[PDB]
Amino acid sequence: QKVTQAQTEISVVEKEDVTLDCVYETRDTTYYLFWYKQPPSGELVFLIRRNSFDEQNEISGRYSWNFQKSTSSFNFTITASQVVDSAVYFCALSGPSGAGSYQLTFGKGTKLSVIPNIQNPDPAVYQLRDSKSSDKSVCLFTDFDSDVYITDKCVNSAVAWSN
Amino acid sequence: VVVGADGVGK
Amino acid sequence: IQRTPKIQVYSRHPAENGKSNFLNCYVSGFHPSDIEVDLLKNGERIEKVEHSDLSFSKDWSFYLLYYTEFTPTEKDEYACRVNHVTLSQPKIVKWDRD
Amino acid sequence: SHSMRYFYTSVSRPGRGEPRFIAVGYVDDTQFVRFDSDAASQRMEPRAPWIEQEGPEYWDQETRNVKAQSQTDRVDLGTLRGYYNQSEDGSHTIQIMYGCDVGPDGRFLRGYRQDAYDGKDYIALNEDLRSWTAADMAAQITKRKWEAAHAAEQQRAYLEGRCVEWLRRYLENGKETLQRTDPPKTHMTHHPISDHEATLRCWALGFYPAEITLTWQRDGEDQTQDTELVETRPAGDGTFQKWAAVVVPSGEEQRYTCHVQHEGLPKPLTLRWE
Amino acid sequence: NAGVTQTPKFRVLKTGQSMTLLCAQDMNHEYMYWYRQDPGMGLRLIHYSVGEGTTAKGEVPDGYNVSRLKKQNFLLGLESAAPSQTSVYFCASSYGPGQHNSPLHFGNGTRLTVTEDLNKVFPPEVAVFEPSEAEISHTQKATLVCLATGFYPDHVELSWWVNGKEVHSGVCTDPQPLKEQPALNDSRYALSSRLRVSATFWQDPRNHFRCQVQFYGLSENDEWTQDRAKPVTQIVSAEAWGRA
Repeated sequence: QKVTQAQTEISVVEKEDVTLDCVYETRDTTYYLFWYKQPPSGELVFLIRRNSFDEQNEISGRYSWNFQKSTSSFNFTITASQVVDSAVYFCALSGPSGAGSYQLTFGKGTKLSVIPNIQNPDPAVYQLRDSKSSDKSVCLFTDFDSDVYITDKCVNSAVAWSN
Repeated sequence: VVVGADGVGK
Repeated sequence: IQRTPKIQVYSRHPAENGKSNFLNCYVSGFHPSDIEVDLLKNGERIEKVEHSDLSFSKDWSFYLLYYTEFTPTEKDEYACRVNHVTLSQPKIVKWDRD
Repeated sequence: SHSMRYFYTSVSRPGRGEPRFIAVGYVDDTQFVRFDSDAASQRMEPRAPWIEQEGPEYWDQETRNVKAQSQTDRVDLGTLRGYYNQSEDGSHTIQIMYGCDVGPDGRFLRGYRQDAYDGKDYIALNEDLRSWTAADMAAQITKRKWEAAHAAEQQRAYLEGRCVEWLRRYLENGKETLQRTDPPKTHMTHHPISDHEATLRCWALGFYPAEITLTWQRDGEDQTQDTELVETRPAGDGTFQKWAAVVVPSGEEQRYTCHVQHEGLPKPLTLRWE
Repeated sequence: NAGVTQTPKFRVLKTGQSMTLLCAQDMNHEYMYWYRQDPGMGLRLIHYSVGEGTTAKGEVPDGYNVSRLKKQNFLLGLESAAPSQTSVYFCASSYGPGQHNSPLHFGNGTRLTVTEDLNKVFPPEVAVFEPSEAEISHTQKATLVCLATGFYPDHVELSWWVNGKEVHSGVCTDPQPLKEQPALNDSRYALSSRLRVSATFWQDPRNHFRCQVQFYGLSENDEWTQDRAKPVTQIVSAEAWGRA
């Protein structure tokens, strides 16, 4: 019993399609496959369960799951990527144990990074003075040396400061 | 062979 | 649904005195499972007796086969003692050769 | 035509912890596998020559799947005890019968799945394998959640799929035992019951399968008045036996003739005392 | 039904100290699990329990122990805390044999750090930065930036408070606190957040903006004999008024 999510990290343009690959491997004849979403926040969100027997294709909004029993894979495709789809997605496989109790093994997970397409590309850098002592200040990049630090862009703005 | 254990029980 | 067991006591092959046969006791059409079954040789409990696995007919009523590798004698009497919830006391059935 | 059947039996032991679970598998009228939760092996075990050839991955799969079911049956004993509002301190029996049939062409004919609580019908999968039939209100609850979960799709997948795949495999693997029809070894015994009466007993021994028809005729005409058949009993060697007795007037034994019908026999037999 | 609750949210430990992670579920589940999420590895099972009374070793049981006292509660014990055990821990439950196809229900996860020395534990220095005139003139919007620096462990909750009431509209807080010294393993962290409001709203001097950083550090029972202030679970803040 083994589950492999080929891709470590996968970034994609906003409103482009993306397929999260999951290849599983078990001798079990009756088993259950799962997909979980983990947004940056940290919670593990149950998406779908597939029974070993049921049909391959299912469409649930922008989410769609192809279950190829013969290739022994269960791939999850997100059409028209929303920035909120940015998360670590997990693939799992449940089969009976020696005790007669279904336990499940997880993949290592795939990280999806939905970069917003720059429909309005006016990159601007603004300087912001500290509320108290004006000597210390910070820089802010919009619309896109170890003593200097720059934060990972969140949505689009990144923060830069030096002492 | 046997049928897989019932998903949802009685 | 408490069903009282039907008991048949018989041998595998046509009994010929002094020829190692098999004595069979077939308990059938009973419920629930929990049942006590002894093969008696002149009222004496035969030690090594083996029984088939617990199956049931398509009316949900159980059936078991209790057997031992016995050699029939002219004067020796064999029987089957079956106790069950449905019975107020164990029901012994004598082995007829016909 | 041929058939495969599994028979699960699950009985609660309130006071003596875990309920006992027993499972047995049949091809036609031949047992080939069994599992007992009380047996120390804790493994599905072979009960026919032609299944022993199956590798350890087979015996692990069978074991893991049939154990998983026992654990479900264990909780379902609790559930139904709740549904019927029954005593905590009461032994209760959930039996499950399921399996498939193949025709002479080796193609699926129909599948079965039936549950019983204390040896009375509880719920049954209908012939279309997409709908259930509840016996009472308790089972009507089970029916609903099994309809909502689409549990029927699981059962159908097995019965139309891996049931017939492995039934075919078995019927081939051990065709020498399973497709072989042993015809009945017949004789007739005389038992005087008075000085103006007697009992003719028509025997049939060592036949497979168990399906047989013993019928008494007097002077050509069917005669069932004073006839006495007994339940088809197992020989305990794979084969079966059954006798039909009739009470006849003294010195009229020739008139009465016993007729044996069996798949193993090409032409049906006719016996008569001398 | 609540689901799978689990405590605490955050916690720091001295190497060798003890603690018990606490988890309970109100869904009357038979199975209960204790997982371990780390960068590079997946969800690794520490210990599980298939019903009240019994437990069982998972993939990485070494250094942990569990108590399935009653059905609801599954406990995770760290007798001797090791730097290794610095991870994110999730409690989980499954219905049990009654429903074999049941998925795992997870808790909101515990973030544990285990340092050699607790003198490496610092609270944040928070500071709010006033929006750019260039931004207001160019965009007709004002972006306040808040900055917490040199805190350890990375256990913080940043919130924006406008006129004494918390706001969520127009806020962007970094998901990951970044290391001020990536090269070091015991590196002190920094977190930034922006609050975008209308230029009208910023330049009104009746509007009071406060950035709030809840820091999870030492408890009062932890011994402290260092010259600086004890780094206990506190709330560091920074404010700024509007201005035309």
